[PDB]
Amino acid sequence: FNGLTVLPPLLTDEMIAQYTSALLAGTITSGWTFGAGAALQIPFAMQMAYRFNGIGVTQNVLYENQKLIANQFNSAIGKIQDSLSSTA
Amino acid sequence: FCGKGYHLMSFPQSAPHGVVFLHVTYVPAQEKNFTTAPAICHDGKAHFPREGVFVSNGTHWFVTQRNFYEPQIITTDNTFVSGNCDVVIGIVNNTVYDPLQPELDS
Ligand SMILES: *[C@@H]1O[C@H](CO)[C@@H](O[C@@H]2O[C@H](CO)[C@@H](O)[C@H](O)[C@H]2NC(C)=O)[C@H](O)[C@H]1NC(C)=O
Ligand SMILES: *[C@@H]1O[C@H](CO)[C@@H](O[C@@H]2O[C@H](CO)[C@@H](O)[C@H](O)[C@H]2NC(C)=O)[C@H](O)[C@H]1NC(C)=O
Ligand SMILES: *[C@@H]1O[C@H](CO)[C@@H](O[C@@H]2O[C@H](CO)[C@@H](O)[C@H](O)[C@H]2NC(C)=O)[C@H](O)[C@H]1NC(C)=O
Ligand SMILES: *[C@@H]1O[C@H](CO)[C@@H](O)[C@H](O)[C@H]1NC(C)=O
Ligand SMILES: *[C@@H]1O[C@H](CO)[C@@H](O)[C@H](O)[C@H]1NC(C)=O
Repeated sequence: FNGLTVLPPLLTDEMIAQYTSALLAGTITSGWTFGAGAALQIPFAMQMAYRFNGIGVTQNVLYENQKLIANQFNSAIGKIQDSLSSTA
Repeated sequence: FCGKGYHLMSFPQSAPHGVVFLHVTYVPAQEKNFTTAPAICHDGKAHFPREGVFVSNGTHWFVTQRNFYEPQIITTDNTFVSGNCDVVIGIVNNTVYDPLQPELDS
C-alpha cells in the first residue's frame, strides 16, 4: 500500500487441487505405474497385494482379510476429520 | 530419483562448476488390455502366484510378470496353495497343470 507489492502465485487455488486430483486418480487406478510411464490400469483390491509383497507379507493375507483391511482403512480416514477439527 | 521410469544405471560427465548425469531408465511403451483375477481354484483351494499376476487372453488364463508380457502355463511350481476359495473375493476357476503327473505315468 506504501511500496509493498504482493504478487499473485502462478497457480491458483483450484489449480493446485486439480494437480492433486490427477495424482490421486493415478495412484488409485494405476499404483506406481503412472509415475514411471503410462497409466497401467490395475484393480485396487489387487494393487494392495503388491504393496504387501514389498514389505515381506504374502498376498494371501490381503485377500483373506479384505473386509477387515477395508474397514480399518475407512475408520482411519474418518479419524483425520475429528483430529484436525478438534486439535487446531 | 534418477529420472522418469524404472532406474537401471547412470553415467557421470564433467562440467564447468557442476556435474552432468546421464540416467539410463527402463520405460515401457506399448500395453494391452487383459482380464485378471486375484486367485484361481484348482480343487477347492485358492492358488496365488509366487511372482506375477494372473491374466487371461479371452479363452485361457496365464501367469506373467508385472512389467513384461511373458505368458506361461500356470503350474504348482509358480503358485503357492493357501487359504480357501470362499474367503477370496473375485476368485475364478482354472485347472492347474502338474509337472509331476506325466513323469510318474511315463
Ligand atoms: C484383529 O484386529 C481387528 C481390528 O484391530 C479385529 O477386528 C474387529 O473384531 C471385533 C471383534 O472380533 C469386531 O467387533 C470389529 O468389528 C472388528 N473390526 C474392526 C475394528 O474394524 C479382529 O477381530 C482381530 N483378530 C483377527 C483374528 O483378525
Ligand atoms: C489364448 O491363448 C491360447 C494359448 O496359446 C490359445 O490357444 C491356442 O492358440 C493357437 C494359436 O497359435 C491355436 O493354434 C491353438 O489351437 C489354440 N489351442 C486351444 C486349445 O485353443 C488361444 O487361441 C488364445 N485365445 C485368443 C482369443 O487369443
Ligand atoms: C468353481 O467351481 C465350483 C464347483 O466346482 C463352483 O461352485 C458351485 O457353484 C454353483 C453356483 O454357485 C452351486 O450351485 C454349486 O453347489 C457349487 N458347487 C460346490 C461344490 O460348491 C463355483 O461356482 C465355480 N466358480 C465360478 C466362479 O463359477
Ligand atoms: C482397454 O479398453 C478400454 C475400454 O474402453 C479402452 O478405452 C482402452 O483403450 C483399451 N486399452 C488399449 C491399450 O487399447
Ligand atoms: C465387478 O463389478 C461389477 C459391477 O458391480 C459386478 O457386476 C461384478 O460381479 C464384479 N466382479 C467381481 C469379480 O467382483
